[PDB]
Amino acid sequence: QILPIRFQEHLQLQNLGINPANIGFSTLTMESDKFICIREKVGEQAQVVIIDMNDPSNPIRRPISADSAIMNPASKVIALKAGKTLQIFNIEMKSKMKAHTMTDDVTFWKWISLNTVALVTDNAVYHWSMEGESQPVKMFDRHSSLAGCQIINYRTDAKQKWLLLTGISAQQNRVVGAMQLYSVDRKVSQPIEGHAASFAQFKMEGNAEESTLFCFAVRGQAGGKLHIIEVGTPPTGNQPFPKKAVDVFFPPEAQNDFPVAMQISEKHDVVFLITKYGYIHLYDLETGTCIYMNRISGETIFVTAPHEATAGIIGVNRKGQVLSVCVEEENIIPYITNVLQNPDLALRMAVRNN
Amino acid sequence: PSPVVGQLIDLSSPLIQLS
Repeated sequence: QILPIRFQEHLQLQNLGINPANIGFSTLTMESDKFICIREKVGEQAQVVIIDMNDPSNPIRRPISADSAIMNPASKVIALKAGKTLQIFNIEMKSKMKAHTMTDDVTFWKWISLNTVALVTDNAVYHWSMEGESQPVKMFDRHSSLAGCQIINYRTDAKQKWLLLTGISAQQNRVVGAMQLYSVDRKVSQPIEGHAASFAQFKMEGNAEESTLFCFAVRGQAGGKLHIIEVGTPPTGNQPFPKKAVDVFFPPEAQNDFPVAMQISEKHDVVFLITKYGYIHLYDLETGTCIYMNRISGETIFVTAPHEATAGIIGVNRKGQVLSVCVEEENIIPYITNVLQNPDLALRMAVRNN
Repeated sequence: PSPVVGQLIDLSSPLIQLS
């Protein structure tokens, strides 16, 4: 009866009147655990439905003329775009914050920091800072391998020198993910087959600094795999991070499953991985050991975020459940002693975290 | 404009432990 995680259903979005046809990747955004925005169509003009996660029973509904809407991860500040026209608004103060019109249409965007929305067009990736120039700086041009792909994620490392775009497409009756990992310092990309990814900061024992880790999961033709590779130059005085590559388990009845989401808990150094069919996986960031697996959802959890109050992962499925999984802070070392029988990992979990 | 591509990370795990 001892579980190394803890489960929570925060809210059901059908309780707030959200029709499930607009509960999808194209219409629902969740850039952090504080807000959910949904674009709807009541009448023939559009609406946006903003849900405060600290007051979930009082949503607000404003009319819009935008094709996407993303709330800032920390304030009630909304970014809206209509093709090439981009705008950022303060909701409560009713104040326009900035605006820019592009030359190519922005097909995908996402806040990567408190100040920066990353913009993706059909051939390039831009960073649009709030406190900066008001023109978006071009970061890199998009590789040929990501052409004709549905762009699903963009993530950066903490100091924004390692950038990663992710798209998926259907090749040979399979959802093949194509990633472009870009280094700002050397100005070179690498086309990578991957499905879900995140960067992380990990301090090794015997190290004065942190190492910048790149973590990605993939289901290719050789099965499911999770890689934990250090990117960037290691500082002298620090040992290099030893490269990990472990298997990602899929059951025999789920050969049409693949990873769709990854968040990393920086407090506990734990990789959370969600698959398309609803399975959550927990890996240790240092060794890659699969701690725990369970199917937590019946529908596809299509957008995730960090859940900072519990240092976990929070997500929305297509039914409209807002679900969260985090490490149970009392139970995860009494799970690895008895149920997992890994005593060398369980007390090396204790020094750096507990 | 083409992107310049190369080998940033090694995805291969070695088949021999040379210590």
